[PDB]
Amino acid sequence: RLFPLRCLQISSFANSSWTRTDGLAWLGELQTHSWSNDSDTVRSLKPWSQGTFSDQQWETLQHIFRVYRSSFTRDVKEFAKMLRLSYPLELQVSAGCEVHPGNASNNFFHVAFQGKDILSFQGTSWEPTQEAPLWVNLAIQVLNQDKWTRETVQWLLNGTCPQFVSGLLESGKSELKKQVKPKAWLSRGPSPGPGRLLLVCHVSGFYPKPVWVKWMRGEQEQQGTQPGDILPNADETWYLRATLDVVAGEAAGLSCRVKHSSLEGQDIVLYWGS
Amino acid sequence: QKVTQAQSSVSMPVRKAVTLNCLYETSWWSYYIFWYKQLPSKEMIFLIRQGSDEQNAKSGRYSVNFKKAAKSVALTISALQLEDSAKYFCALGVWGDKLIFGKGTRVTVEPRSQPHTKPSVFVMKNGTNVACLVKEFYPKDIRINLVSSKKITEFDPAIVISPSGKYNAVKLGKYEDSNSVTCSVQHDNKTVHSTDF
Amino acid sequence: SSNLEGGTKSVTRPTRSSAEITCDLTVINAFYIHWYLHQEGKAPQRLLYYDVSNSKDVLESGLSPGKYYTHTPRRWSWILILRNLIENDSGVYYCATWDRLYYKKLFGSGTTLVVTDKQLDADVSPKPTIFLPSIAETKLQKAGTYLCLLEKFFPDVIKIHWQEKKSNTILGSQEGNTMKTNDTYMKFSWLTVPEESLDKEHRCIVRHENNKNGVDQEIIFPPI
Amino acid sequence: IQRTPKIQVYSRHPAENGKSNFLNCYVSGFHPSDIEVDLLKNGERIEKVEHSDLSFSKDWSFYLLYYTEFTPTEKDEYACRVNHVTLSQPKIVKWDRDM
Ligand SMILES: CCCCCCCC/C=C\CCCCCCCCCCCCCC(=O)N[C@@H](COP(=O)([O-])OCC[N+](C)(C)C)[C@H](O)/C=C\CCCCCCCCCCCCC
Ligand SMILES: *[C@@H]1O[C@H](CO)[C@@H](O[C@@H]2O[C@H](CO)[C@@H](O)[C@H](O)[C@H]2NC(C)=O)[C@H](O)[C@H]1NC(C)=O
Ligand SMILES: *[C@@H]1O[C@H](CO)[C@@H](O[C@@H]2O[C@H](CO)[C@@H](O)[C@H](O)[C@H]2NC(C)=O)[C@H](O)[C@H]1NC(C)=O
Ligand SMILES: *[C@@H]1O[C@H](CO)[C@@H](O)[C@H](O)[C@H]1NC(C)=O
Repeated sequence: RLFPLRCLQISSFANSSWTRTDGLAWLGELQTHSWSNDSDTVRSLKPWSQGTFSDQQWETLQHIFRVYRSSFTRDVKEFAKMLRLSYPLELQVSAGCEVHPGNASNNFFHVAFQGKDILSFQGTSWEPTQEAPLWVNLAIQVLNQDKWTRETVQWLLNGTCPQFVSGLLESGKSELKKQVKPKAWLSRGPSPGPGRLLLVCHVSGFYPKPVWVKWMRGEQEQQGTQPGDILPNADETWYLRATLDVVAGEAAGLSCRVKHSSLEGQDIVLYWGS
Repeated sequence: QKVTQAQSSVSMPVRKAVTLNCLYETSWWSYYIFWYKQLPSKEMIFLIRQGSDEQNAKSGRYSVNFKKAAKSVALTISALQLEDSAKYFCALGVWGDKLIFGKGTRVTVEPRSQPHTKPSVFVMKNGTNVACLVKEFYPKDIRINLVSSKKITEFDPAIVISPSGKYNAVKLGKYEDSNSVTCSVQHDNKTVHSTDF
Repeated sequence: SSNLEGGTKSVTRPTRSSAEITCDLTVINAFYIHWYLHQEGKAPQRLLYYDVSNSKDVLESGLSPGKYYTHTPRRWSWILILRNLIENDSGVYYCATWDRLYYKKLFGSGTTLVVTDKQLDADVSPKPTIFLPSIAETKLQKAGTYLCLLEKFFPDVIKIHWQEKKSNTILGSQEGNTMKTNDTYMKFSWLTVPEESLDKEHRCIVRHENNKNGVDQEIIFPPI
Repeated sequence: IQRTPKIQVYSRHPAENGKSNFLNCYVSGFHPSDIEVDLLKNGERIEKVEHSDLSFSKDWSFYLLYYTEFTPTEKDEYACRVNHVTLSQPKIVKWDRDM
């Protein structure tokens, strides 16, 4: 249960006369903020999304982000003109931090272009990604001439961000520690082959995300369990399906076991009987 | 092969670093020391492992101080949380065999300092049963009494830590005059009555 | 609820009888199942272990043979059986095993064995009593505290949590200590709900060994 | 560097005909962010369809969850339609209740 603060930006530049920047902020697995291009401010998704920041501190960050958005779009379009990059361009920003209790804090600011890392903020300066195109080196040089932006980003990453994470953890402690019980059910699946069965175990509605689901005979875990991806529900719960390829005779006495924090040490066990 | 934990009960505030002592007497060349946590519901949970071969190990907020010559394995928990309050056990054993446990040391994480908040007093009833509820108060020191002349049975008050960092309390009793039982609370050199609300 | 099994349990047995202790532990490839006993104020110690592949019991030195037996009712399921129960057999029994690479030794949830030959009432299930929130509380603090009091039950192992009807969310409740009522025990738990949930029906879920029909008890809390 | 989307369809609750439920279509692992997602009932678009905010994963690929409220019957067929620049042609993946 680690709760990193991830601020994500998705900027698309097509037609040179069409661009959009969208953003969101995640605390762990919960989306805490949304930033749409047609709105002037970042929108809070939770009653505790402001953390322990005062009203003025949050509005200060809002002004910072409006300037950041307009300046980023203009700087990217100027970069496209100075070098030979063809539109459309797909820039992504992943920035944020993680707080160790009482010891240290760490942060990151990674930029991707067409899905590939191109540069990052290290220490006090911009550094290009390993095996980066040659023109990115010219971009680093211009960015490193701007000491005010480097100072502001360093202030945000090393000072503002850890306090924001701490405030969000304290203020939204009730929702982060929330426990929602999953409901599970068994099913049949497309036959793998002749004389065989695909046992399916659905588990849906659990929060938080960590979960354990396996097919098994009593206490022995069937090492052939095929866990799928943990997929999101609209109400911020999760869904997971677990399957097992089995001889029809072996399906007798087999059960699906679910371990989740909401269960208070007990497990949900579903036996193959219907 | 003996394991001894000299400390019995240890208290510490939040966000600090507590240390539990463990002394082992063994003759094996290769062995392992495990630190486990036991919960009030009597559940054992693995925390850390430190064999006789590696250097000092850490995992998250759990670290271990290892000295072979003096046979000392001191567990260190950094930035204690309110859920750290539990009984920590030190065990010695070789792989695939038994563990030799110490008697365990109970660690109680005490809440951070809070401003003095006045209690709030309420009363709920069912038949002879009457309970007094005290919502928000700091410090934890508090006296509670229920006005009655025919008290059948009284039970020790339950004081718990609220999410806000202050304290909740409930005192339950049985009275023949339950329909007219009020509640009085002496906290922070002040007196609060259930009739005040 | 009907598909929940495992977790902390208690088994109450008289003297000169046998006790069954279940194992909720989970294994990948286990050659052995160790059985540990923990008594209050004493260090946990292993009593015996069970060879699964060859179905054998190896007891620690000093223990009389036949006292402890590991039984395999279903495939890859294990139960510890104690014969000739004495008062000193009381305590928490754990099943344990090493993981696949012998990194660590995982322990089960544990079962509290209570061996008493004392006379007890024919009904030692938790008796429920319901306390609606204070009216002054609803008027002033915009909240409501339900109180769920369970009395005259044995043994003292009992679990309480709170939910809402048509909801699987574990609500944040607070509980007092388990206190002694002559030869039985009692525990109470209160739940504070905001103004948005008085209108909902709530549930005090109580798990106890001697619940009627061996099922979790649901205590209703009507809306306000 | 371009990646084609993975599309997974599932219901919030087990399918019981006549009882309300939510149909989810999770589209992930695609690049660039330009995408068209529609939920189909018997081949026709459902009007009230909602989606979470566009996000992306550790590998920088984008993902989106679309969902709608529905009450299934025995004859109704549901599917998820996805269009993307890495696909010259729209993928319709039908919803299996008995997954
Ligand atoms: C960071 C976490 C803090 C807490 C978060 C709270 C809530 C989060 C809310 C919503 C989620 C949205 C997250 C989106 C990401 C946020 C990042 C914020 C950073 C703020 C910095 C403010 C400084 C400022 O605003 N910097 C601007 C100042 O402009 P200026 O012209 O005023 O500068 C003066 C100097 N000069 C000589 C005239 C230029 C700056 O120009 C913009 C953008 C540049 C950013 C560089 C990023 C790396 C380069 C990428 C593009 C080029 C490379 C490829 C080209 C093809
Ligand atoms: C994204 O938002 C920007 C504004 O932040 C829109 O673009 C500007 O819109 C104003 C409207 O008055 C015009 O005057 C500007 O010329 C546009 N300029 C810039 C600098 O981008 C943009 O259209 C939005 N994209 C959408 C809605 O898809
Ligand atoms: C006092 O507690 C009793 C139980 O001791 C409650 O009686 C139950 O009330 C519910 C409805 O709330 C009924 O469905 C049950 O059948 C009742 N049980 C019994 C044994 O009578 C009673 O409601 C409580 N009353 C108050 C005012 O708190
Ligand atoms: C507080 O204590 C002082 C003496 O220490 C006393 O004079 C005063 O009355 C007390 N306050 C009360 C009882 O409210």
